[PDB]
Amino acid sequence: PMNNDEQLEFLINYLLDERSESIDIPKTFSEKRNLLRSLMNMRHPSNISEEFLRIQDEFLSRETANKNLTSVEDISLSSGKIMLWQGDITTLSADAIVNAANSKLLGCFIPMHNCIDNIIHSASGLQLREECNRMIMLQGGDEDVGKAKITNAYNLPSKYVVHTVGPSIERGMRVSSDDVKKLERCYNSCLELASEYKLNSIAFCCISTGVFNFPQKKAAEIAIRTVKDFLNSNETSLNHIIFDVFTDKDYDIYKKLLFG
Ligand SMILES: [Zn+2]
Repeated sequence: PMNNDEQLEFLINYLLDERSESIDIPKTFSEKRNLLRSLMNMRHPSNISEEFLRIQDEFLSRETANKNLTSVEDISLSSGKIMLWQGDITTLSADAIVNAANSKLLGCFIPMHNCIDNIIHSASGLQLREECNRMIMLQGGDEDVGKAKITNAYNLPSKYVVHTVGPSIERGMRVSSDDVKKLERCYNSCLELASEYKLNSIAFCCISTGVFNFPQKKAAEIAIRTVKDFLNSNETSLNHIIFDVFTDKDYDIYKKLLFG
């Protein structure tokens, strides 16, 4: 019964066999780990060995348990039902985390790319892309901006992942009212679906910032307002909405707006 390094070798070797190739297995653990992520990032969704899945799960679950995990009650920075936390969303045991997805909803196919979509899929497992693929098959095509779908979170410490597609801003364009309205719809759709599943806590990433080029201050102002308007006007199971920010800049913006 394999150790941690044998599990990692096994997973890498299986994915390389599937491609009919062979690179030289890197030296350092962290090199091989990055090879695994790349291989996972690129795998188009399809039937896969259950032996692989079992080993993937032991491997990724153990990785999850060796991170420093955060529970919702550990977050000290809060205003009523709203919380603000700077940290890695794959280490937060909210009922649901929000994935800022794209319209194909299969995650990120670019190896090592450090968008949240990539990071979430990398830590969750290949099953997340598969579950997403099925919801695409069933609806008969691509996901529109401003909606929300819920999946299992697999080897993350959260129970569910909620996938939403935000608007993108053309380079050098000002944000328009259409753009704002779409981003409000992302937040609301997430909040409504979480309410319908009776979740207690949900964590948002900064939807549409980064790759989709939405300006960070305006995005925050919209995220905060939409969440607040939703809480002020619905009876909801939700008691904790967490704004999970990764950058120092996002932290400073949300902090000033919520507490400053
Ligand atoms: Zn990406």
